[PDB]
Amino acid sequence: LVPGEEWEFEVTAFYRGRQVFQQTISCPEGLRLVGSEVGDRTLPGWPVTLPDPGMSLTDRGVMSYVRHVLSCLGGGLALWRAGQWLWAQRLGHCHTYWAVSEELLPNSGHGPDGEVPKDKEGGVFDLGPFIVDLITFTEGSGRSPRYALWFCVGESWPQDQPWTKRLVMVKVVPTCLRALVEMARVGGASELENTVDLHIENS
Amino acid sequence: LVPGEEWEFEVTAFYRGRQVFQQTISCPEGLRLVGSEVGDRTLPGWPVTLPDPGMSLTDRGVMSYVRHVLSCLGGGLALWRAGQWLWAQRLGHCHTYWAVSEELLPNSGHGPDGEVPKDKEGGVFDLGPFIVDLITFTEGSGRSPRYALWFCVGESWPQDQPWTKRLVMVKVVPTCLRALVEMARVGGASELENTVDLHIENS
Amino acid sequence: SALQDLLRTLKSPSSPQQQQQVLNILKSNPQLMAAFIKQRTA
Amino acid sequence: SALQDLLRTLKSPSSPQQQQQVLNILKSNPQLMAAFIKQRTA
Repeated sequence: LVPGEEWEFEVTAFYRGRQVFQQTISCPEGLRLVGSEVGDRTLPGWPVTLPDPGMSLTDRGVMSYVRHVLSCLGGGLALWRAGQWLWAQRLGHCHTYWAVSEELLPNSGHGPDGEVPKDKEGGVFDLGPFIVDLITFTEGSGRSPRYALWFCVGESWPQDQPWTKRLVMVKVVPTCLRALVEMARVGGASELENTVDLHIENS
Repeated sequence: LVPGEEWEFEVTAFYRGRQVFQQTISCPEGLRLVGSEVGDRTLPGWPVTLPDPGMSLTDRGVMSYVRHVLSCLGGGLALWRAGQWLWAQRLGHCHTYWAVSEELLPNSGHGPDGEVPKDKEGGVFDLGPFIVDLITFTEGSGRSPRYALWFCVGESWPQDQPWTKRLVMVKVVPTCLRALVEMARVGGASELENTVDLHIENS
Repeated sequence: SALQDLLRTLKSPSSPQQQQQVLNILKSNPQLMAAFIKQRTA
Repeated sequence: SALQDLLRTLKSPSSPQQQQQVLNILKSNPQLMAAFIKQRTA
């Protein structure tokens, strides 16, 4: 637990689809998404406190349920890198489902990639397939590799309803992965589909 | 003509899902969403110039196509208020489809409400049903009234396909309507569905 | 003057234009005004 | 220097951490480095 496996993360939280928090954090111990006081620093991982919904929202009903979910985070959602994998573990009472997706839309309904385990850690991202897909993306394919981890907290994965209906959604992006894919775009790679049909008058 | 009858609009533009522009504008003549120079003020309406995609994108393919539909905007997308209605008109060569929906998501696939007419102007929002729905929202219907106008420019309205696939998406919000719904929220109205099932350990 | 009272319940910042436009909708829709008042008194 | 060349081709600003992490992935994946080199030439 000392070499070059520290990944910087951009953490963006959405209460009811609205962005209420964003921070870019690089920590060798990884992160712990929590929702309260951090007097429990007996736990490893940089504690990222999700904001009280009173700071941003006016909907009282949403405010109540978000506050309750944040309350039950306890030890929080843990995220760290070890080897070629990203590891997540649910330390509190909030069930947490995850998916590797686009940077802007967690998307549905191809379903959640899985549920973050509690009793033990679980791999939620393999760097291997990313790099393979990245290389092929640079070779003229239209498929850009996905590096954005989305987390639905305290509710089931938004499999049919819009993700904006979920009380607490969190996107985590390994900034180094983002930069790699950007280097590909600058290199000449494009995500534009050949199925693009412009609706423009020609007379 | 009476001061206060015209509406202040928050205009937010999205290239390929990414927000690239946001500006709040209030003027009696309304708005014209254009994508180029304004040396031709022969047309009424404040010209809102949509930014060149080179300022914020790196995908060359997307940048090229976005530039094309922007350049073909011509006179632009006109939007103003007259009476109890919001009126829109397509003055250029870009087919433009619209829908009234949620603030944070244009949503799919319930299809576009219609296409913005070219020869004559067309009504795209009615203050009537809004107020009626706002009142019942105040009375605890749980259903918040829509006031966000989304415009898809240059392409078919994104049904089933995610709206982030579209080259040019524009959101327009009458800020005075946003404020009204907020007044209802502060008053104690909530949009929270009674079907919310919290996935939290209870044993 | 319930006009001014309703306005002050706005958390978010607003422009003079926005305020006047909110005001005009309110003062031209009494049934909406009563709804807001009833919300505070029910 | 070849790696340093790839870093320069980055529009967005970046922390020393981010940049180092990118370099680590490059040093660990020579086939990825080749992918980028082949992209800018042929």
